[PDB]
Amino acid sequence: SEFGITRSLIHSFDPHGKHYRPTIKPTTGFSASADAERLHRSMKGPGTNELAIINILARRTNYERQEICQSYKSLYKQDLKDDLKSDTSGDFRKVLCQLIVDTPYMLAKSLYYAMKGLGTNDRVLIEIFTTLWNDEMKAVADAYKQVLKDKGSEESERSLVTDMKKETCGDYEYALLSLVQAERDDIPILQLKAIPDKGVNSIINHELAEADAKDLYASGAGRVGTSERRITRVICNRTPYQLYLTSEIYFKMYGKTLLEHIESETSGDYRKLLVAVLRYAIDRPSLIAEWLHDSMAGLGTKDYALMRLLITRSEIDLQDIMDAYESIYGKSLLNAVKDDTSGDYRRTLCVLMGEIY
Amino acid sequence: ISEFGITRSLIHSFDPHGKHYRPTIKPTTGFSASADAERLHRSMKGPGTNELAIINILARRTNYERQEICQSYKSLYKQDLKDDLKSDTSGDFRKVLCQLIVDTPYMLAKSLYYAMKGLGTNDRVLIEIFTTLWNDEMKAVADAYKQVLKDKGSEESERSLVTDMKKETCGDYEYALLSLVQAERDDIPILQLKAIPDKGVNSIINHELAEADAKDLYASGAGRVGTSERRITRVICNRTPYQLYLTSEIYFKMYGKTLLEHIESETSGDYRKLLVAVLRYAIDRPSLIAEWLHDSMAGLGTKDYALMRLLITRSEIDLQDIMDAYESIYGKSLLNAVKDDTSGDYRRTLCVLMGEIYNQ
Repeated sequence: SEFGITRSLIHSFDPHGKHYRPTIKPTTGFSASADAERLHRSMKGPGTNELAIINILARRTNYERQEICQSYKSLYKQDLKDDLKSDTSGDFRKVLCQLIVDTPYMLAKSLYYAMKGLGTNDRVLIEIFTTLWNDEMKAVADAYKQVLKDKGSEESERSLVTDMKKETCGDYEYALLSLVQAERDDIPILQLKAIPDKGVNSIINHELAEADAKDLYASGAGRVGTSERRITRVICNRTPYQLYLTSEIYFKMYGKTLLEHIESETSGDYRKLLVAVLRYAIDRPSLIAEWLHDSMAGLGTKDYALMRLLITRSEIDLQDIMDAYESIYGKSLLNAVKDDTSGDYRRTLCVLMGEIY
Repeated sequence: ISEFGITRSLIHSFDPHGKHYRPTIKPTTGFSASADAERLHRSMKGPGTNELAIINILARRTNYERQEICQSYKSLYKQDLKDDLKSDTSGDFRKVLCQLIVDTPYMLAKSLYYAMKGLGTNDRVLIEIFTTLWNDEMKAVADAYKQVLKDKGSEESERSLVTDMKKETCGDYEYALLSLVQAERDDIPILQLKAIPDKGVNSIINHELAEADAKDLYASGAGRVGTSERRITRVICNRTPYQLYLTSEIYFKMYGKTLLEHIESETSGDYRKLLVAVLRYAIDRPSLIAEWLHDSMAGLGTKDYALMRLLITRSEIDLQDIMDAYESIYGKSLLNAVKDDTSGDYRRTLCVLMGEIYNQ
């Protein structure tokens, strides 16, 4: 994998140092080989044993999935991704392809489709960029060049940045480019590992949050819109832990929540990006619950958001998101999904959420 | 008087089938600019502003009449109606009053200015406004914009509406947006428009053009990766509402998929929303604006100008038809939704625009 054994630990903890809860965790006694073989068995003769496939690929991490792919290749000298692609069809084949691909490639490909169609699917850009930290973003960028090649791009130096709108297009586009640069505030692995011990004071900074609050507060108004970067410089660079602190300080000081301030001072996609990044730090389960809810518009595989989100969030925080969703909507996420989808595609999603078949 | 002239352009005036759209505000055949001026003037004298009197005039006149009233009041009292209303009212009431006594094109230009001058871009507002302007209106707004820039400081005798917009290289949405602001959409001469109830919409559309357009529209899908696809933009943004409707019908008979569906599956982002807005402005307008009004009611008051902008503007064009659609769609009158989302003399002003007059 290009993402290592796990997504960045930066994503693993709520504002308070509490482990988010995934629906998928590395599999005790995992054997790529065992799984490769079992998958091989599940594709045979007329038809296919779909549930067998699901109960493996939808119960492993991206890293384990890639190990399986590598084991499969080694063994059968065949290609897992293809073997699946030939014996499945429709929506089920679609979700399987999103599953057997390395995460950064699966995201890079979505970014590719969001930009290369008619009109720019910014919702997807915002959705995906919000969820990547520096190293992941870099892996996604590299995956992107590989996607262009896989599409037969004859261009030597086409790139993610190359395909994106120019910073001069506006505040939103500049912020997007800022994030792609992949130079947000980072936390050493040591510190992150220790969050569930020392808590979070070690990785935040009051003098900083307080100063940033002052900057955030003084950013806005008209007459001067010449490169107003302060809001971007803070929201799009501070760690989720630091942003939370800034958020707390800002409300104590000013009497309006930092979120309300953003919603009031910015517009269009720029606002949507800022709101996404901030809520991903201070209000994530709800943010992604809402995203999931919006993704369910009876489109099936016509829109990828639903499966992209379930697949990715399954190994980070999908369970907390499931809980948020029910609180917000009165219906379990599991049921919303059962209602909006069908077939083996549906079964895959339910298993990703922890359902058993 | 008004850079829009006595009315909004007649090109907005008929539905796809040739029937007149129904406004909540029509030119008053007994209209006396001076008489209204006098009445407004009385309303303000003394420390007891009669809000109902003010609202029941200004919110019951077209933009042309309101401007006629401004002028008459100016010559009559050496005083500026706008100023006198501002100094005699406050809060949300003053806000809505200011949107109202300003010439439509200036009012739209100010909102465009704010949609761009701030942090990020209020594209929703650009789509909403540009969608609703035909060529001459657009040019009047462009002019008024230059006048907003002077009013707001700029000493740049050459900065304009297009200067402030995003460049066409920023993407399909931006390019399409710019094409509307180009103000080179197909025209229909007034005389032929006025004749529609006589001659029918058939006299004003082109079956052969629609077929050819329908084919170009369908082609925009194969080899979706080559050069910048502009054909959808050209057709959707330029055809008159009447031609687009015909194009929509013909497109469906040929391919068994609505033109809307086609657009919705082939395009994304603000580009889709702009195209969808423009198409629906032609073929599904009452519903389209009823939804716009619905989405504009989020309890923001005079912090979001969309609700009052839409009401003010649609009032003299097709607001009644939009009201019917609104209740069909949402199961509740637009009147009652508006009353629930607003209050004060502002609420009252909005209600009067839709026709609900309360006398004293």
